[PDB]
Amino acid sequence: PTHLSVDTKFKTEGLCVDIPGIPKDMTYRRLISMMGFKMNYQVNGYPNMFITREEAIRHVRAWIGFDVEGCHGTNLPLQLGFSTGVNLVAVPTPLMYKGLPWNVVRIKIVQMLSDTLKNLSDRVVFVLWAHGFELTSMKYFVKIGPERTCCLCDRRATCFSTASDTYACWHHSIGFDYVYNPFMIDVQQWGFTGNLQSNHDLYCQVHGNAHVASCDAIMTRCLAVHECFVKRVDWTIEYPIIGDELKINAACRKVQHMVVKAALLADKFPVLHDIGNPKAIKCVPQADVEWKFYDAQPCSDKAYKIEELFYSYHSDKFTDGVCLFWNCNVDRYPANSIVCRFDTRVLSNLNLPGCDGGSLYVNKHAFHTPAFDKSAFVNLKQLPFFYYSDSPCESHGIDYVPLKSATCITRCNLGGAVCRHHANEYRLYLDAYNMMISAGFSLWVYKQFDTYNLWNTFT
Ligand SMILES: CN(C)c1ccncc1
Ligand SMILES: [Zn+2]
Ligand SMILES: [Zn+2]
Ligand SMILES: [Zn+2]
Repeated sequence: PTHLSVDTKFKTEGLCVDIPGIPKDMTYRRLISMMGFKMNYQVNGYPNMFITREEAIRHVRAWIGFDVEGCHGTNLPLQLGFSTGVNLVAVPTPLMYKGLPWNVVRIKIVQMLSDTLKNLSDRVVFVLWAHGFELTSMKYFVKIGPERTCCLCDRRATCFSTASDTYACWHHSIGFDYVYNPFMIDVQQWGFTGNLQSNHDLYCQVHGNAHVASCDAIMTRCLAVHECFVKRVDWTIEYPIIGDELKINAACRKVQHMVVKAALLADKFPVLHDIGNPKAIKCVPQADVEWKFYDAQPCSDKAYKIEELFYSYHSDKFTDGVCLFWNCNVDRYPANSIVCRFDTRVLSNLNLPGCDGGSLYVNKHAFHTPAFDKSAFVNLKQLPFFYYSDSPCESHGIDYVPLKSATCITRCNLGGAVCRHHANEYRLYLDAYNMMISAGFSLWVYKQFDTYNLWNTFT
């Protein structure tokens, strides 16, 4: 059971207003045929245009919410809305475009999907709240057939050109006019009571209904993300590497060790309360401090209430020493904290739009993160950049320009001249740090944190 059987039943109740008289008894096989597509008993990697919820979750980066609204059905113009915010008007003769024939509309569809998806995925998954017109409009911009490769590279083909009779992936499709072998899923098949807006609004107040097709497209994809990543969480699913994943993850581990090690040296806390991942390991294994772990899985819905994490009777006194919240999203951090909190607003190929202001961060695994809130950090301040090292000044074994920096906290800089080793290590650390910040991570610390207190660890 890898793909969705074409013989699976499709509930058509949601289609009977746009398609009156539709048979109650319906399979994907018959629905695809009714949409104007012929599959010809083809065993060539494309068994069904529709996919399972599990295959959709594996291809979340490909999700594009799609809705079609009747402007006035062969005689009337159609408003095509995408979760990218685009609205196109197709005539049969929040970006709003005036009515144009299908031959040009399809060129715009390929460009939009190629630019949105080339750095995210090898395919498109149209996320629907199917009522009829979206399904019957697909024959105007979609071509299907055997799985193919791009004419300019080894990636699978996602587009087709009637001008050249060739195929292309999202990276090589300039001037292409047809979406080739797209995938789709109808959220309405999952068993919901009531319309799209009533189900979406139960979990999200960020997406409104400005009564246009792209608003419905956005709501559909949001609802789909809520069902698959908020109320249902699967951390076993692995996602391909598409950017700086390994460098970001390595940088996170380097920054964590650096910051915690310096906080322990500067303020000598007798105890550290590590709150978060149940599989966490001591990030500063040589530190003197009493290390105490508290298990909390990543919150994917709302941020944890500090009252529930701490109270209800552990040192019991979290007020003693320091609290470490490394990607443990809480509503209001205590004043004695070291915090790393992912900023959901960050634009990147790893961070996809989420539910209720939250975002879906996809780096090896998928993590829906509650909306970033500046008020969570009222008892803390922003952690400034610094590099600290007590390692011996010794080159061992990359050309050089002398480093001068007030934030290179080393014996050699204390002594008036940064050595080659600490300058190389400083520049590597500054690069790792910048990578982590640009990925969306933000660092916060207790207000008494002062790097001036690190210089006296060189005596
Ligand atoms: C030396 N000094 C005043 C401090 C040491 C550690 N934390 C804060 C202040
Ligand atoms: Zn290509
Ligand atoms: Zn929403
Ligand atoms: Zn040095």
